[PDB]
Amino acid sequence: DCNRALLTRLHRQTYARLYPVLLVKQDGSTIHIRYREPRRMLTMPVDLDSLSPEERRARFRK
Amino acid sequence: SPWRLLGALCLQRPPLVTKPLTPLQEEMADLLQQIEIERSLYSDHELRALDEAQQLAKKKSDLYEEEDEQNILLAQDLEDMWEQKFLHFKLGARLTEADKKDDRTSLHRKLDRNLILLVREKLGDQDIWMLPQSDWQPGETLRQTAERTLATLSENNMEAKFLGNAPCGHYKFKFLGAKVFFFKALLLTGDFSQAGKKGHHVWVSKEELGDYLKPKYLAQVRRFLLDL
Amino acid sequence: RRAAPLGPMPNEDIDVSDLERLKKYRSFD
Amino acid sequence: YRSKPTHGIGRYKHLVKAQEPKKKKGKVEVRPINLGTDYEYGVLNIHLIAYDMALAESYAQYVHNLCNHLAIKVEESYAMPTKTMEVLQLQEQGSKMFLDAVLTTHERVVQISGLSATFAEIFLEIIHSNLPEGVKLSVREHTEEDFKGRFKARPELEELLAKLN
Amino acid sequence: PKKDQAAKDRLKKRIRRLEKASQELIPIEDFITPVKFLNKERQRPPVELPFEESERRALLLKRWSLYKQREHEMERSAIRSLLEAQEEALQELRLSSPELHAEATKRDPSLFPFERQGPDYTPPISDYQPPEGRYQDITKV
Repeated sequence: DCNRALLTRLHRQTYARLYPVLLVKQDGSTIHIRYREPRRMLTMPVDLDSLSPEERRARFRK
Repeated sequence: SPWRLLGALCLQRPPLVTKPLTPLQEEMADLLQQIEIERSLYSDHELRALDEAQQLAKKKSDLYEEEDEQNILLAQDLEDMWEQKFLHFKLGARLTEADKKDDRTSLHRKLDRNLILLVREKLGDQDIWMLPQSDWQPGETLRQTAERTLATLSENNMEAKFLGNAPCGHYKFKFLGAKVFFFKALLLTGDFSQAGKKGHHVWVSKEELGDYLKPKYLAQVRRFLLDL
Repeated sequence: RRAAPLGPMPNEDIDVSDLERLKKYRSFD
Repeated sequence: YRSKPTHGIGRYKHLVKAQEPKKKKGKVEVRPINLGTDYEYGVLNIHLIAYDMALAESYAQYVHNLCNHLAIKVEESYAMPTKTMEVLQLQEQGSKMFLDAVLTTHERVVQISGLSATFAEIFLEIIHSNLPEGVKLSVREHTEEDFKGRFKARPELEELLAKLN
Repeated sequence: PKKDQAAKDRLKKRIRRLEKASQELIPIEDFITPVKFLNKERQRPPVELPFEESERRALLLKRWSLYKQREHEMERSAIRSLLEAQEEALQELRLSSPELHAEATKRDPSLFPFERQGPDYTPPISDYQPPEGRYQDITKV
């Protein structure tokens, strides 16, 4: 039943062309987003979730 | 007339992946995409691509530097690099059950549908594939009893979100009578420890649920269970 | 001076209280 | 005529109670009527947050139509201001940050008036079963913070309060 | 001190004057068309939908209308079954014990901050590591 309100378009008159880009968050899961600049994939980064000690540990690991 | 009272819990796991589309829905989605593209005015990428395509054709007869850095940075090489990155990146496997086909007890069994938990118990006089029930003294609430049951019997750290305080289903059987009140709960995050235990706990969908549950009392759970 | 109506009134059936829960017609037709 | 039996046949102002000729004043005063058994609590905000404007509008329309079908008094159906986040990704070899893209998340809020426990459970079940992909669902009580979220800040008022303190 | 008290009084008067003003909402950028879209309209060519495509679109629209009607009907049947099960359970509770019925007919305080997210297109990948990147807001005030 998750596909109930999925098949819709922009009901406005003036709008730019949108493309079904694939956005992947910091979890390993992907979603479809209507977005301009038709890049095939977008990635959500993160540099603020953890504190200073974990940030320094990640910097050392990188 | 003596009366026995029991609660019971129906735990639903949210579907992780979206269900596949019916071919009619695919045709409708294609039509919607086509009409949206038709009614759209223009995108910046397409406008720049057509402008560069016309500018190259004009420059092939009039050799003059109109744009130096931005020649292939719009589509062309940039689009090819986008496609290359998309192909190089690999997504997760949505079919985590077809490869296994063995474990019906895994929490990661089905991702498109919702699953419920069934526990096997063999009593002295009954051998019942029973939904997780409870027992409570009249000084306790049904919802608190369900919370205690999910905290104790499940033997794991699990976060269950209760929808409403009101009961979801009621079923009676008289030998002296007894009543069982089924409450629906939603799984948020469960860390099931000791997955190799002898306690037969199975995550099961609607069809296999109808296949498993024999008695008439548990055969009417689908009356209030969402078919999806 | 008031006199009793000689039969049922036209709009005496619908309840005055709780108009929001009573359905309306939004069409002049 | 007053003495005629047909008096008050044209009485119509009791059939309609919409006689508020005020500019824009809102009530915002429905306290949760919690009487133990008929737990008819106050107005509830259903927030749908999504990056896809079309999907957010579609699900807002679906939930509004469902509320209308289920005889639910829908107080409002509005949109909160969009939030445009900018992605700054660290370039290869480090010590750099380049613009990747912009994501405009949109929030559609449906304000419903009254509901009961059992019907609320059923409605939440239906909503979470029919939830689309990549849409965040929130169900909250209508508070002053939620009411002021749509409104803009008051820099002059804040400065005056700071001067007072 | 007289000057200070007068200044405080005038500050209070300014507070009253600013509170007597309006509380207009923030304009929404979705509902207003940016000026950048006025130049791309004249360059859009027509599509010239053909007869066969028009006919297949009409057929698809009719099929979609029928499918939507049937889906609404089955969803309404399902919610009717759920509601009848709920009311049967509530009536059984009322027949059995009134105290539990009264305790269950109220709403828990834990449902006030109800948060929920929908499904995704791809299941999460274990041990996935986003490389790096910082977030910022460019929203206009």
